[PDB]
Amino acid sequence: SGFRKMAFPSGKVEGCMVQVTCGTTTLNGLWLDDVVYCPRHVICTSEDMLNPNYEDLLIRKSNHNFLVQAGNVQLRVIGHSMQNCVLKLKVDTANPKTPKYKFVRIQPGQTFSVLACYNGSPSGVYQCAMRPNFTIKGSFLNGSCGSVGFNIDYDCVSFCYMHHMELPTGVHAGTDLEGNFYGPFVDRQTAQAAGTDTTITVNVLAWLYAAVINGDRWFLNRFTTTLNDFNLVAMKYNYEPLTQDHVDILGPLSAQTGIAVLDMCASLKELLQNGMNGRTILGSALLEDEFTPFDVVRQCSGVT
Amino acid sequence: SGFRKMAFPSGKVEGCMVQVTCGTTTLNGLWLDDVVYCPRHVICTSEDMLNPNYEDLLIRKSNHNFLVQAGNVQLRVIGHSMQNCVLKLKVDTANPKTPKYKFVRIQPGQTFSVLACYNGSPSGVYQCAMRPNFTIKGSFLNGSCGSVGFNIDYDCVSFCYMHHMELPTGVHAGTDLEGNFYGPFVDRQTAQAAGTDTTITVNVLAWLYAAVINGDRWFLNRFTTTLNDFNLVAMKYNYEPLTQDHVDILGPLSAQTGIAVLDMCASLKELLQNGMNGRTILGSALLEDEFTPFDVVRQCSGVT
Ligand SMILES: *C(=N)c1ncccn1
Ligand SMILES: *C(=N)c1ncccn1
Repeated sequence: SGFRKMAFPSGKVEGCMVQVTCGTTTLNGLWLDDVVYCPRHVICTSEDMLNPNYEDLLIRKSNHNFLVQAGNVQLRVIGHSMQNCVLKLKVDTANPKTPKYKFVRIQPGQTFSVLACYNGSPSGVYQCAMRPNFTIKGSFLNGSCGSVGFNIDYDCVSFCYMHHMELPTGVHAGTDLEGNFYGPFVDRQTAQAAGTDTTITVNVLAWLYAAVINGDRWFLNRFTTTLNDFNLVAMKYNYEPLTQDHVDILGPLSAQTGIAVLDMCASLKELLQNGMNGRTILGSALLEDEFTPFDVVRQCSGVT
Repeated sequence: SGFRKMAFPSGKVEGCMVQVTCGTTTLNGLWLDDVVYCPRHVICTSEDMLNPNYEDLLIRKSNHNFLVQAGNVQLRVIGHSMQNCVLKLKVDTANPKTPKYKFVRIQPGQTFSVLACYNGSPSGVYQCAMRPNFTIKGSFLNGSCGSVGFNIDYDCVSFCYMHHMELPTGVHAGTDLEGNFYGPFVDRQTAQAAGTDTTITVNVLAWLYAAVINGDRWFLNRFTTTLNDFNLVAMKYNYEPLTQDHVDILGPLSAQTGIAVLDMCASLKELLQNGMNGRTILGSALLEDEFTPFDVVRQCSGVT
């Protein structure tokens, strides 16, 4: 028993982190096979970031200008190319620690683990979610760009995020491993404001099921609701609309606990309207939305 | 910017996890050099756990009864011994992935990362703290015994915890790597109730400094207090007493933010008396106590 904000074991990803330097800028790269992936803003000076023309800046760069170091040994760069907002540095050596991997573009509400790195070295691992406004709330200092987000399915790492920037509000923006930003963000130092950070309703419901499984049951009420009634309340509280797809995804948790999804919605509806009254659920005084229904099943069953 | 409950990168520890089976019981072991460490209750049937005599049960066990598997390859057990509540299984092969390591016994209030494992395989990593009542609030299912807690200092892993049991209240108890339980707990299936789970005051203060560094400043007030006045309030709210040692440890955070430790105590005093009023600090609606002052400095500086 017990329910924690758990990250995937990071070992498989640690074996892929390298340092990339271009001029005076050092950030992280991801070395998979004979390619090193990193944010293209590694070629920019802090000044260039104001209005960069990446194609033009890249013309002034040669393979020998990209310094790639894996541990304390230098990798030889034999090619370079830009794919959207990432640079792909072809090296002459395949990473011997390359795990089975995929590049996936996640949807909002999906969670992933981040291996925060500096100078190609791992500093920590934590669990995040792609917010509905396509930002993430991470922990990233200067030098952390190129740190990656991922999920693991037994032995295959699905990379879903690469860190590129912090908005003026302290929230984070980045790309998938094809270099496409999540959301409308651009790799430029300009006014970029995030939209409404709504709550991921299906994740809150999953976490309420995790609470019931783990013995925290005070919030269970005698009520039920409908998808339409619940959604009127969800709109009022800046919660994402709940769809029949979300109800179907919660089916296994509903089956395990014997609590119908709409009854759990009615419990959540009362928590939104009445508040927590100074009580906690799974050691939290707010409704947690960074556990997907899959994460709740995974953690409650001990998937390795 | 951003502040997350961050665990250490788990790779160095993943390379040490093995599966240990005795009879019908399978749990995890930690393989360092040519020794595999595991909870001694691996020799018990669920029935034996009611009132086990470990020395007597161990007489009926031979080296060949302890099945140790690292990945999918079997290790040969050439010796076994009991040290307090852990078994040390001498194997004929040194773990080639043994990192630099130490065995440390932590004090309450100290944090560590847990690599939850099942069948010798890592499932997830999360951050914990040794509670003042010597329990931990983990996420452990059946089969997770032998999972370990650790801290990393650059390349040296300091192992501080090995999971042994869950109390009837869903909280966890375990030992250091010398087999000595934290707190008064015993490896027996009997009535073991935990004491008061007080709040780790010095960690809350560290987290308030982390909040100021990261821009969450609404709780800063115009007041100050004394150690004695603050402690009267701390006692009332089941917070641990703050000592001059804790004030000294918070010195670097006080210096960085320009907020005197006693002024931060006065802010915390008002938060305890007035509550949060529906507001949050670092995305939390409660006062977080599982970040030490060292963790706040580490995360705010990007130690790798
Ligand atoms: C990412 N490494 C980064 N560091 C400093 C400024 C901007 N981005
Ligand atoms: C630890 N692995 C454990 N599993 C089942 C019951 C008790 N302890």
